[PDB]
Amino acid sequence: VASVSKRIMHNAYYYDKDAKRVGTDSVKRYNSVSVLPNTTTINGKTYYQVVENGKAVDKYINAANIDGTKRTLKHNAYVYASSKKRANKVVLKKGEVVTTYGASYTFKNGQKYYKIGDNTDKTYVKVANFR
Repeated sequence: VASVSKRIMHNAYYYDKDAKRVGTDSVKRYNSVSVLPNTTTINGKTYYQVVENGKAVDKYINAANIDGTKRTLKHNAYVYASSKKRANKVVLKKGEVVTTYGASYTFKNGQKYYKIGDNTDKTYVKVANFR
């Protein structure tokens, strides 16, 4: 079957066609998985169907961990590499659209951050700056 390599942008569990998790393992960022090119919808959410050993299997990865999610900033936001370290001097402005990858991360400061940027760089934005 036709397969395409997709980079995992956020630690992703495997799910079956019933939105229930498959196994205890998880594919870690930023590794690559082979999936079907066209996407599918489970419970309204977008998924990729995993291809293993040349055949499609009952394993699905949430597309938010591959394609991400286009979000709009409601505040001006800095780009962070950790809780206290700034990643650069980029200042994202209110109204700009940014793609975030996967569920938010809780840093050690207690606040929650979104991984941004289609790359492997430690670039995070506070969730409180979105919606």
